[PDB]
Amino acid sequence: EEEAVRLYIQWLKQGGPSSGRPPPS
Repeated sequence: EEEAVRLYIQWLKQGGPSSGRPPPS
């Protein structure tokens, strides 16, 4: 369900969008 996105929520939590960082690297 949340998988394949859950990893990427970690990206959201690390300030991805805000910094311009690539999704789960």
